[PDB]
Amino acid sequence: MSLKRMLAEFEKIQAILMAFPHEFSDWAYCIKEARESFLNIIQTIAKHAKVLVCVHTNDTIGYEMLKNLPGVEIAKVDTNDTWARDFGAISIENHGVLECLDFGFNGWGLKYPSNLDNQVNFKLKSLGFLKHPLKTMPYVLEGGSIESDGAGSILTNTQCLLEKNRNPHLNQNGIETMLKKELGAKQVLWYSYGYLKGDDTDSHTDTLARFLDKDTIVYSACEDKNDEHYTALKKMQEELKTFKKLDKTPYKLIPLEIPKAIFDENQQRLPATYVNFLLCNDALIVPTYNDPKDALILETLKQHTPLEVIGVDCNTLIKQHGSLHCVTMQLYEG
Amino acid sequence: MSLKRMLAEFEKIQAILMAFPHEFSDWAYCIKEARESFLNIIQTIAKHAKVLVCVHTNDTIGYEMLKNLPGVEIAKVDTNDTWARDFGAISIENHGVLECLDFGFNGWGLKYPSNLDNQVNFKLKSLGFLKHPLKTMPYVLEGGSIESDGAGSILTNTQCLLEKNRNPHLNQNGIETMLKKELGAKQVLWYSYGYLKGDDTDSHTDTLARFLDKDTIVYSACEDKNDEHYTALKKMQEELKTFKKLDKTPYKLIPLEIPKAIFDENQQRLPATYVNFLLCNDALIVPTYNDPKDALILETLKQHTPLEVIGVDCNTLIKQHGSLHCVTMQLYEG
Repeated sequence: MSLKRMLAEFEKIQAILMAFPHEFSDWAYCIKEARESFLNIIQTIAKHAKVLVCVHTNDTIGYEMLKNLPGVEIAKVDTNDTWARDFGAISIENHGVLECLDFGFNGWGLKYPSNLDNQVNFKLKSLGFLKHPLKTMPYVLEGGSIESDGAGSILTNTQCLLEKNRNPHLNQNGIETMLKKELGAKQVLWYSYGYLKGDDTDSHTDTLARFLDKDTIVYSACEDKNDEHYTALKKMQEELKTFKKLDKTPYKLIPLEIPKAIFDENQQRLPATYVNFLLCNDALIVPTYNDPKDALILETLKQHTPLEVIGVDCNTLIKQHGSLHCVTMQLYEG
Repeated sequence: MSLKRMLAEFEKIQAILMAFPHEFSDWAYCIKEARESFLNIIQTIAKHAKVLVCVHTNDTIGYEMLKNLPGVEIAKVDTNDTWARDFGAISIENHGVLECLDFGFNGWGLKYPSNLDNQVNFKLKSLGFLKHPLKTMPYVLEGGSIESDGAGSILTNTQCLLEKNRNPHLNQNGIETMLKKELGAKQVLWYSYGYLKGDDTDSHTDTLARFLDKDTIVYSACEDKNDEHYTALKKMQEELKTFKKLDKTPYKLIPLEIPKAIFDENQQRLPATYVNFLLCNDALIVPTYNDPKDALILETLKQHTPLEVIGVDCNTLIKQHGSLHCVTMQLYEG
């Protein structure tokens, strides 16, 4: 209960927590396509970190697909959806001791059912998959709505944290206080602008602005003044420029232009973003959308990291309004 | 913050909060039937207490139906469903001053979306419909899962309150402590048995055991040893017999046999119960299910209350796994 820190995603990762898609959710419409895509993502991540996949107790087809995958372990646990990033435990370092925090997940502001997602951490712990202390938190918080630099700086936005169906009894100050007490944040970087059409997580920061490293901040941008995102993303860029590290020096900002508009069978725009990447040990796995800009995005990133930049198609994922990072949650071992 | 009490349902009621059914929910399948039934229920309650109905902002058909109903006021507020009993504010008396508590409603353990339901109290307050202080509570609690006798005794069960998706960070003692601090309960009556097939509120007490008055407790029973409820309801009856008022004397128990099994188009059994009644000033409005037992239930109740016993058909309501009481929430004025 004194001097704790939230491990950064770019630190040494033991395994990546995921949840395989099943017929008992929204993936039922294209479950076949869902399985293939996830299988591809899983095999790619497995080459850089162990993978712990939650497979629904009545998901035989899925279990047989992951049963013999190298560097993949299966945990039989039911889920509502595959967004492990938002219901997965948050890992902190309490006085040097590793500790997992089981914050409440209520479906992005009670918009979707989450009776199973919210219990995943508990089940994984009782099943022995989490070899660390699991403390239950009396606050609603998604792992994708916050960003840690691993040194006291927590990046987040008001669009999500101040949403009425999260922690309504608290004010911005009350929420910032819990972030400092529960995550050990010494500085909370707040910004209120920026959004992604088709997204209903209330603008998770992991799709808008994130830490590439201790001194660098990556964010979504748009130059097409004709796109509906231009104005909002520009204001956010201005807000990000006011941020300062704990040493009072400014952050290195790296913009990532959003791909060309993408739509589904119902002509609904999807929230594609290259910001929803995954720092996975020796490799930086970045989402691609079969868009002319993919190649540029990858190269742009190779010039700000010694890590191997690998792209993986996420066109199937965004169909459900979420990308790569939202489907994962890193775990450590100390 | 000292000496508070939760007003009983059998006390002087100013108005009954309800939410009209609309096409933007599960009622869309039989919205026409839903409207008729609700209209009937509303007109019946209006004859004993004012009614405040939440009408969806884009529910024109509904607004025109309630627009000129005597003793009915309309508040334009969106909702997910019509269960005002579970998302409606809980009224207490703080040192004599009336106060409304806006507890969190997360869809009965995150089983259903509740982004709109959870915000109803706040919207009604900002719109001026609630002329009392509205304090936001950091706990999840449904009004139908608890019962107040108006004198310090709070009746409830573990099936609901100890459910993992309610207040997981607390233990039974932690929950009982908040009940004593927030509701002013001096005694909490706990029971762990009893259930209703087809119900997914996790056995709300308002469908199993309730206070008919300060000294009386009404509960659901079953004599058909062939029914799946027999064993469970009998154990609950034994638990209820151990309860004692604050003066150490036992409670007067009144059993109400559940109607003959009822099913929907998909042959799914529905949670019908006569316990889901409504104490409405000078009248006791009781649910009926066009079952041979209705007549008996009404007469049985007339012999334990000077109030007028009126029955109202709830066959349409139970189709959505809930009865009369679940569709209401009384409000006071002090």
